[PDB]
This record gives sequence, structure tokens and C-alpha cells, in this order.
Amino acid sequence: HYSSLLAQPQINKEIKNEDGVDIDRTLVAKQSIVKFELKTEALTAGRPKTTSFVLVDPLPTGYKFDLDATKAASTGFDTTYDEASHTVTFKATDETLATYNADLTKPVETLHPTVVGRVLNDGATYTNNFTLTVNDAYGIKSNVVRVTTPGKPNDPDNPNNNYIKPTKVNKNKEGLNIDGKEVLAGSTNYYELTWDLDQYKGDKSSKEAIQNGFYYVDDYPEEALDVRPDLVKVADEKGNQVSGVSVQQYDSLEAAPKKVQDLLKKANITVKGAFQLFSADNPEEFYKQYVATGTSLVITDPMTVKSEFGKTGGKYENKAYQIDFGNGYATEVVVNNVPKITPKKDVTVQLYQTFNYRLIGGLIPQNHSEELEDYSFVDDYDQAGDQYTGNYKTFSSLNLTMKDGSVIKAGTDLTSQTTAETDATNGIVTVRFKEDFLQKISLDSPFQAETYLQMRRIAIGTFENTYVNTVNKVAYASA
Ligand SMILES: [Ca+2]
Ligand SMILES: [Ca+2]
Repeated sequence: HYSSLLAQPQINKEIKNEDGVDIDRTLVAKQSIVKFELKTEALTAGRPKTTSFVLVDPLPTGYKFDLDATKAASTGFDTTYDEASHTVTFKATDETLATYNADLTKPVETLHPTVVGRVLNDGATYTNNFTLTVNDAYGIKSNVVRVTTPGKPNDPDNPNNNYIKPTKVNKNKEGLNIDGKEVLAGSTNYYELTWDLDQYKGDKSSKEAIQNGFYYVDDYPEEALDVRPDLVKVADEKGNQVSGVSVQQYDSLEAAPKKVQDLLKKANITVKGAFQLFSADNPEEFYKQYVATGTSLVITDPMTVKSEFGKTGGKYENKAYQIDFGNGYATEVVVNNVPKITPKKDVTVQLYQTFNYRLIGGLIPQNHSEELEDYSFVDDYDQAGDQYTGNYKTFSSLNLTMKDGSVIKAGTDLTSQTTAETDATNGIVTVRFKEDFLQKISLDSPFQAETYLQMRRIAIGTFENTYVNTVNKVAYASA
């Protein structure tokens, strides 16, 4: 008699987001409001009078139960919550018990409560069921329902699920990862920021979670580098361009719109000084086209070494963040070092005696980022006192390896790979390494060279002589 008390499907647990969309066995963003709806079908006619009508729902871990939201959605019940066992119980009021017992010869439609909370963890599966016991004589156990948040691989319901890991790598223009490498003055860091969106494929988040926006933050070292605002570009993982991503630079977080600071503090992101904020313009179109389709974006964010910072040297760090649906995830930190270049000069007298200016070049340290395209010696002598004979010899100052594999020994004459020229107007000798020899050198080998400029005194007295070394068209004085 009691197995036919509730009607056709009897009971049915449903799980929805805040737009009322069935999200069972699908994927939803972290912090999403998730409604457990404990539907119960009409009571058959010819029943006994209903003493009790009790639904008990043990809630899953990671689901933060909201008491006043679930009470408002469960009129006709009285809501009790056991915090120690994550269990919520709904007991039908005597007023809807009365409407269940108004005429037992007709079917009556029964009320149902709704649990309202939000999921709190990434890469978690949330399971739920509930039991309904009536008149402590029957009792029915419901079907299990599932929702999953992105962040865990090998999810059987979503085969694209994985770790939400935004990545940042430093590249030159050839695409070589230069993480941790040395970077010479005037060079540019072609930073690659990945906007990790693969795992969000199949997401059914609400329309207001999407309205929290989609952003990318880059905490760039403002004290060492300058942004190249016209070379920032957002592309998908293949190469096609992305228009719908705007970029704004802020010199400090405290000098930024209060919306932006609220954004970062609700994602637990804090920035050292200046940062960039990539925005989605219209988040809804950005969602349908990149988030819901699981197509990650790539942001090339090139920045160049300041002039002064190349002369002082030091180290700098870049770090980025990804902010989807309001939730923040952080890249690892990429580190680079700028070497301080300081060439020196000695001499090696008496009227018309020949002598050499020894011009030692700057040390290009091991494990550098960019190809050498310029290593030149520039000597501005006093033509009224000394004159340049026209002979000179350039030697490596250390052991040079390169791409073929050979190692050029320390002290080897490299003058058959140089090119001099003379400016008689100002009195300037310029010994240059050509490009095709410099661009034959491995990026992991060091580089240093010296030239001996043969000169002779043609006047009495002492005379000043300035020497300037050049590496990739940045000029270093000397002492
Ligand atoms: Ca910064
Ligand atoms: Ca001169």
C-alpha cells in the first residue's frame, strides 16, 4: 500500500545553478551557487492521514550551505542544519500537512524544499542525495547527482579537465625559452603569457558568474623594463588573432579604479608597484567563444631593458595571474639577470716611438639570451698628439665555443674576422666584428675580445684617449 503512496517517479533530486539550468554530471566554476532541489511528486488518492513528512539531505564536503537562502526557497517546511555532519533536514509544517490532509480521496500536489549553497574547491566532484520518510513507515532514497569543478585530470564526465595552470615563459624573437638566462642591455623580453582555458570546456556556469568578468594580470618589473604597447597581441594556441581583449597599464594598485582593486583582492592577487590588466571587454561573447569552448589564449607581452638598468645591471622578475569567474590563479615566477659590462684600456714612450692602445672588450657572460650582432671597439684618440699607424690585432680573451662544436682557444687572433674604418675628421678608429662571425657563436658560450691599436706619438705632451665598446648597439664607456 505504501510503495504506491507517492505518484509516478515518486522523488527526484535535481541540481541546478542560479539560472535554473540542470547541471548534473557537468562542470561549473568554483564559487558557483549550486541548488539541490528535492522534488517530491503528488500524493496518490486513498492514502492515510499524513503525520510526518521529513526530508534529510547529507550535504557534500566543499559545499558551503547558506541557511537563509535555503529557508526562503523552502516555504512550507522548517529547516534545521546539523553543522557537525553537514546534514540539513526539512520537516513539513503543520499548515502544509493540513493541505495534505484536506480530502484524502483526491490526489494533492506536495511541496518541495531546495538546498542553496556554493562549491568551494577546484577540481572536486560534488555528490548528493536525499531520503524522504513519511509517517515513519515508508521512506525512499533518492538518485545520486553530481557536479564537478574544473581542476582535476581524468574526469570521466569531462575528458578535457585538468589543472588550471596559467604559464609564463620568457622568449627572444626566435622563440627560444630564455628562462633564467642573462639578458644584455637594450634587449627585449618577448614574454609569453598563457591564458589557461582548456579545462573550462563544457562549463555551464551562470550568466552572472560570467558577468564577474575574465581578466589577466601581469606584475611586470617596472623598475627595470618598459612595456612595448604596440607589440602586445592576444592569439589562440594555434596562431589566429583575438580582438576581444583590451589592455590597461596602472602605475600602482592604489592609483587604479576601485573596481580593479576590488577585483584583485577578491582573487587574492597583490602586485609590487605597476602591473597590466587584460580585460575581456564583453565577458559574455568572450565566454561563448573561448571559455566554453576550452581554447586557451596566448599573450605575447614584450618588454625591453631600460637604458640605465643595462649600465647598472641586476636581476628582475615577471609574474602573471589568471582571473576567471572572479577566481585567481598564479603563474610561476620567471627570473632574468642583466650583466654589467665595463670595458677597460691600458697602453703597451718617447717621440715617434710606436706603442699600442690595449682595448679590452666587455664580458658577454655564459648562458645569454640574444645573439651577438655587434661587438665593436671605438677609439677616439687625439690626432694632434698621436696618430694611428693602421695596424691592429684582435684576440679572443677567453675560450669560445659555438654552434658547430669547435672551441676557439683563448688568445687566438681573430683579426681575419674584423673590419676597421677610420674617421679622420674627428680622429676615431672603429674595429668591428662583422655580423656573420658574431652570429656564429653559441648562446651558451661566453664572449670577450681585445684589440691592440698600433699608434705612435707625433707631438710632445700627454693626450686624452676615450675608448667605447659596443654590444648590440648599446655603447659602454671605459676607464
Ligand atoms: Ca611590478
Ligand atoms: Ca680625436
